[PDB]
Amino acid sequence: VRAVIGSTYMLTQDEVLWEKELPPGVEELLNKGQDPLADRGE
Amino acid sequence: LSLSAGRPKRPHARRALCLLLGPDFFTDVITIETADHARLQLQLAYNWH
Ligand SMILES: NC(=O)c1ccc[n+]([C@@H]2O[C@H](COP(=O)([O-])OP(=O)(O)OC[C@H]3O[C@@H](n4cnc5c(N)ncnc54)[C@H](O)[C@@H]3O)[C@@H](O)[C@H]2O)c1
Repeated sequence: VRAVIGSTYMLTQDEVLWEKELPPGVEELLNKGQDPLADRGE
Repeated sequence: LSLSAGRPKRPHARRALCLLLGPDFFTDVITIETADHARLQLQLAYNWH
């Protein structure tokens, strides 16, 4: 598994999509808290 | 910018987007106490730029 970033990509032969799961509570930090200089109050 | 506002100047009371850097003023209410233990409150005004 790797990360392909940048230009548009078609998956070749023998390539599939991988799912990156995260430890619990980290997703809550990613979606809710956008700008910690902005909404750092709470 | 998350700024402070209000009459006793609470924090997180005025979110803004641009920074005004002109000769404005803001006013605060300060409760102090003297060497005779006289509790008394003030109203001040702060010319800044
Ligand atoms: N030269 C002057 O005397 C002068 C000039 C302009 C405005 N004023 C006015 O005097 C009033 C004083 O009232 P107050 O301070 O008790 O009310 P307040 O305590 O609610 O005001 C908060 C202060 O934050 C400042 N401020 C708000 N948004 C800002 C931003 N995006 N960038 C930079 N600064 C920002 C304002 O100038 C204001 O003085 C202000 O409301 C202001 O409009 C005075």
